[PDB]
Amino acid sequence: AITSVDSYLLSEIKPRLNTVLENCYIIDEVLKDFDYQTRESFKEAFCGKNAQHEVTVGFNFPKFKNNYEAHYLIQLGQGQETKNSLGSIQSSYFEATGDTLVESSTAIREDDKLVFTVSKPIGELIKVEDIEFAKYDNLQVEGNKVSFKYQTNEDYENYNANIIFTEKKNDSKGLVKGFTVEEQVTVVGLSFNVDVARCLDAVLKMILISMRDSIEEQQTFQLQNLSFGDIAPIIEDGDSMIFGRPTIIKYTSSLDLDYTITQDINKLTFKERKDWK
Amino acid sequence: FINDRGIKVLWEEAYFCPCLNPDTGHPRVDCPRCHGKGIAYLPPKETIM
Ligand SMILES: [Zn+2]
Repeated sequence: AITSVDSYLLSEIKPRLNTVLENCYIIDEVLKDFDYQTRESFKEAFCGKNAQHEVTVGFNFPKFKNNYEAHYLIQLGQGQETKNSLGSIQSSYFEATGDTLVESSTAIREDDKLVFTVSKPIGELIKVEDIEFAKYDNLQVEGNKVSFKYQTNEDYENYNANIIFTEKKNDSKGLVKGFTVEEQVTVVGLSFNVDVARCLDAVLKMILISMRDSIEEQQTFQLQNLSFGDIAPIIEDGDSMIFGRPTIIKYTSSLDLDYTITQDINKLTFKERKDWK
Repeated sequence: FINDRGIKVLWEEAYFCPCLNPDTGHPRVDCPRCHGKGIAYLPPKETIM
């Protein structure tokens, strides 16, 4: 697909940041190496459900004033294409496949089959969690349902699973044409308190490590690489300075389009014609 | 003195438009209340400046 690393990072960082900040012992583990008073002050101010201060995330160049006490500024950077395929053919498909998804589901009995229902039509099934079927189990997929023979499996009549699968758009042939790009995004934790900037740096590094395992950047946005700048005053001529430490996140990812092929051939036919010269 | 020396103007007051994207923080370019500027304006007021 076409991709937007900045919007991915914003969408991914915001919930993760919230879920760490609402959970005190996580911060208590992340900041174990800092000075005791720095740790306790940060945990008192920003952390837990009762926290009176709050962190914020957003892109650069807003028209309004931000929460300069603690704010992650996201800032789309450079990139370059790095590796190309022969013919620019990144892949080919017989059935137009969408995004990868993971969904929780439960088995149910139906007509002496077990079935799992999924919210969308299954274009491909990658894994039913914790199950490997035998041929006897007569595994079949149909529409948005996975179906599974009941006879030997009655104990599992309410078994709970996670389905990893991917959508289908439509039944069509084509070529995925495109290339790989290596692209940079900068993130900086602004604070007018230097110890807050240092803690926001630690929290961001933890978040990015945790992010490396996510499906989003396992399937796309691969090879996350981190670089770190000096701590410096971002703005120097207010009633106080504003500090931050930049980090650069670099990703390798595919830019591509679905070139559908309308041509289809369904029968050869043969004829002999005679040359009398 | 000001009423003698100033020209008549229409003054209208700025405020941020509530169409700003809750994630990206940027204005919606199709917003009718503000034509892609992030700033909406209250009804005009006659003044001299
Ligand atoms: Zn507007």
